[PDB]
Amino acid sequence: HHHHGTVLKQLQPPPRGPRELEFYNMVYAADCFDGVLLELRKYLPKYYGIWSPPTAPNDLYLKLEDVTHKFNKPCIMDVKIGQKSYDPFASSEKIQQQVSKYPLMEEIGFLVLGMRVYHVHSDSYETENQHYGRSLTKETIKDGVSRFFHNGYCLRKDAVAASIQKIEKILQWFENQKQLNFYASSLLFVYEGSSQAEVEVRMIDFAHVFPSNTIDEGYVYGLKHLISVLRSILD
Repeated sequence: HHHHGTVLKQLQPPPRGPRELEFYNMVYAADCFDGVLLELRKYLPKYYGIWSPPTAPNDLYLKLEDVTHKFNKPCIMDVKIGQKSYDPFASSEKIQQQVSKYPLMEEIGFLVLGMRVYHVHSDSYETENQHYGRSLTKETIKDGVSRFFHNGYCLRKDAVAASIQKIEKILQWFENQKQLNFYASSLLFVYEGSSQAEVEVRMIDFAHVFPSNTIDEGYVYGLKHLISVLRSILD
């Protein structure tokens, strides 16, 4: 999610930092017997608690499972999900800056934040940053996403596109019934860029999750368009 066998997720200034920590403590509480939340655990990084560096005791980090472990040369893609990349409490100025960062969000329903794709054609990593995904359009999005699945010179990993789509359909089913709204959240995609399919699809960024009434339509929208783009990549 950020730094550091775990990964250290740096918590953001209040109110964002306390919100993400509340969320994690909520789904991972020991007395949690809410089936929706317990089911949610499947799609998240494992959470091991908080951590401060001895020099900054007021500086808080989440201890998170590093899901790119188990993988030899992992390919990773970060995808923000939804039609808004802002929560309902954002001011007008925030909303304009978020909308102006990617105006097609409203229509495509997801945004590609970054990729790192292992090329066996070169034993090197190809990287895409913020501005690649902020440039894809209705017309280029289908190729844009398929860039992530070009594993070297040979296979364009259909088996990986297929695994991806099954796991995320399962997140589609959870969100098809729930009590929580996710703004500016993302999915993390990992697959194996060589060998030692097997893929990871995890939900990750949680500083803007809110109690809901009720079904999160912006998120089901974005999920649905992403399964669309991934289905047609499979054909």
